[PDB]
Amino acid sequence: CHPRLSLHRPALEDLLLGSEANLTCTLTGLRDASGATFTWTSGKSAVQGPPERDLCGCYSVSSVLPGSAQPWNHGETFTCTAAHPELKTPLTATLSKSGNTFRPEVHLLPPPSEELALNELVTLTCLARGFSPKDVLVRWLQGSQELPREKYLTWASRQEPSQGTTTFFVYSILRVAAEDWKKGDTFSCMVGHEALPLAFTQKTIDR
Amino acid sequence: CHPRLSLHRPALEDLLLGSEANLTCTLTGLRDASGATFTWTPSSGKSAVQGPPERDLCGCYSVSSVLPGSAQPWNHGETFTCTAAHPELKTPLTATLSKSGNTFRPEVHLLPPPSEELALNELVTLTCLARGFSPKDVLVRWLQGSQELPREKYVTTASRQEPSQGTTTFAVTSLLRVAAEDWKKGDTFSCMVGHEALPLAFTQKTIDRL
Amino acid sequence: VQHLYDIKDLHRYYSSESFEFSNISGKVENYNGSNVVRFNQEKQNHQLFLLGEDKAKYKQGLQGQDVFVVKELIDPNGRLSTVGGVTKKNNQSSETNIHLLVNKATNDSFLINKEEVSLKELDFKIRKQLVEKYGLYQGTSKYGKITIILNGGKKQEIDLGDKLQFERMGDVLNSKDINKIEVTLKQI
Amino acid sequence: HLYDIKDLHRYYSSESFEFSNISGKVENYNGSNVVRFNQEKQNHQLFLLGEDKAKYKQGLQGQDVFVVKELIDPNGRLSTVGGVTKKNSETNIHLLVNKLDGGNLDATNDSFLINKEEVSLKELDFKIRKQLVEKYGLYQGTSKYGKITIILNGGKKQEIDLGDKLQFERMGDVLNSKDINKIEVTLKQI
Ligand SMILES: *[C@@H]1O[C@H](CO)[C@@H](O)[C@H](O)[C@H]1NC(C)=O
Repeated sequence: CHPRLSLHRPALEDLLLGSEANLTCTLTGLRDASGATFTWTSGKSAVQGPPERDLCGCYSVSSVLPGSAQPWNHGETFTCTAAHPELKTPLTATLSKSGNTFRPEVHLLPPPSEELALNELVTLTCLARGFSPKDVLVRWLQGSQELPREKYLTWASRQEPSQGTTTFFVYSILRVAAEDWKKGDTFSCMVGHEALPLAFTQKTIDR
Repeated sequence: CHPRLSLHRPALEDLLLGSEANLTCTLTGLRDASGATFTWTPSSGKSAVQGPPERDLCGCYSVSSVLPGSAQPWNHGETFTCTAAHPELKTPLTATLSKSGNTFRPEVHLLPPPSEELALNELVTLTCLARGFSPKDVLVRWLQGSQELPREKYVTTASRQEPSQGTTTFAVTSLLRVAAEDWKKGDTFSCMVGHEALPLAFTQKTIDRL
Repeated sequence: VQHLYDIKDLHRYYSSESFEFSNISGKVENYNGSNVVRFNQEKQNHQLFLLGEDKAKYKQGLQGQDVFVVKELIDPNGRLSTVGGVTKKNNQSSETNIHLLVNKATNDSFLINKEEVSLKELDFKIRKQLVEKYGLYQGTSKYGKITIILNGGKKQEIDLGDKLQFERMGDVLNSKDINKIEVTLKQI
Repeated sequence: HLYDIKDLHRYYSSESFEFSNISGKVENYNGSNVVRFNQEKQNHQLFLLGEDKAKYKQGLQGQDVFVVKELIDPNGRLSTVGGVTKKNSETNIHLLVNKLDGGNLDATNDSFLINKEEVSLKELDFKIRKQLVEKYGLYQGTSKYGKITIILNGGKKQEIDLGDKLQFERMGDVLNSKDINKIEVTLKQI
């Protein structure tokens, strides 16, 4: 077992849609998940959670720092030092909300002409690109009604080919009934990203 | 450290574009990686080659046997069984794999750039979509005219399972960004998709300003 | 450098419904680093973003102000996101009938209800009239200019090629200070 | 609808090759039987998918091949399907084309050549369609549908729909030139 310390940013889903958000400092690789102490950078009281195995045996413990949305969004730099008897010198991890952010360019693409001729299902494609950091949300609406997650597929945020600064992209395909598309009702891809002015943006499409 | 045996299929890129595709049998979770014996079935191809000990994702040792020249029996439908013996095993472990038989070919679609980008006269995004296929493994290449583009200039997403209404199928998108002036001038761009269910292994969709 | 590919979006936005709410109150909150004010009106949750000088002016929040809202979108939680459009809690009110000259020449008019009006409301109401009676954001009609001419010769201009910029929606004007409005529709 | 008219125009206007005296062992590629051969500084991949999979079970040993490119794969190999004919002079085959000149039915007598006795359906289909493309506006604008009908001495007949590329499994079918009686084409007006 080889103790490792990693600190995790607040989930974008919580920042933009939750009423709470937390940073999570995890210490993985523990043969005996006892006597782990976390202490950080002077706010609210951080809750440790229970021990837990990781992969290939071994254990791990985490410390969530509740109610961190506002400090995170203000530009605060967090530091988490974890002390344990299975490491020599307590390990440290720093993290702060990112500068050098870029808004996603959001596009929603019509179905391929071939699929329109098939007349069964048609594929709508949403593309968000040019954004950083890679964390992003994608939701779908038909008309003004949000579609359940189970009716579309969102790929992982991946780095773009670029000579220069790093940007990310994400695709999402929603397949709908050809009749719905041809009868003329709208479809919308909604994208959440911390660099957007209103946190969310939307593109809408129809024939 | 806990020993585990895994039998991995031949890479699609080797089956469709290489001379030498092979199966890999890996014994992970070893405390001492020497002393492993691998017995392959069918036993009528090139010799198996056991690799040097390797570290796995937790400080344990890993050793793998590759069965080269496997493309012929793999495509014939033979099932491969790999048996591994090791002092750290009470009894030998067995893993079995064969080429899938319930397969579906991809529906390949090349989508034009978003209207907005056609106003920027900078770069425009072309999107290749391959969907409805099984198994997951797929290859995607891009061409401009009749010239293959290097993969530094497009990014293909991982193959993922589609929202299903019974049968499992997968989908991939690939993003190629080209100069707007190339696109407006009339050049054609092709997505080339490789998949074992495709009649000729490869298929191609081509696009230009209609 | 100028195109017609976003015509449907502009037409949808400036033909959509607006709301003029009175006596709105709410405290300021941090949302994604932004200053927002959430309030419920007509059984609908709103999320007002304060992004221009309206950010500095409503540090505490809204304490009974008038708000001109336009749906930017309804987020996954059901909140209507709207930008700017806050004018002061006023104990005085009067009518200003504003002459609106539209050049493509046609005399129109535009009735304002309050003594302090938001540039957002002026922009949105003028454009909606242009969309519904003068063909704006239809066919090849997109570009042009709104010129708000103030008493004394000062002018304030809005380009029709894009939505009003979020940072300008919190700017306000004294209705009495408006002399007239001229619009020029430059079509192809 | 007409969504693939350009794919059909590219295919049936592309360059075809008539090779003779081709030999090659059958290899397994992606589970199918292929024969690879080099002609005119070009590597070819011939797919045997019809009944020719059984006909040429060993491979080729001097047969004639009519090559049409489905695609050039990333290794530079031209992939082609069927078109194999026997290992053992020109004939001019005549062709009636029924087109619609606005409001007039215009029947044209046309023809094309072949250099073999036993000829493959792939060759006949491709050559017919190429002249329909070149001289009659097929797979331009709105012209995509219609039928090629090949009548044979005695009455036997074979049809080919123009709305679809010829089926891969029908590219190993073969005929005798001398047994062809009529070949009539109707260009359906959409
Ligand atoms: C901390 O935030 C993560 C983010 O997804 C969430 O899954 C978890 O339940 C939260 N836990 C606490 C104690 O706040």
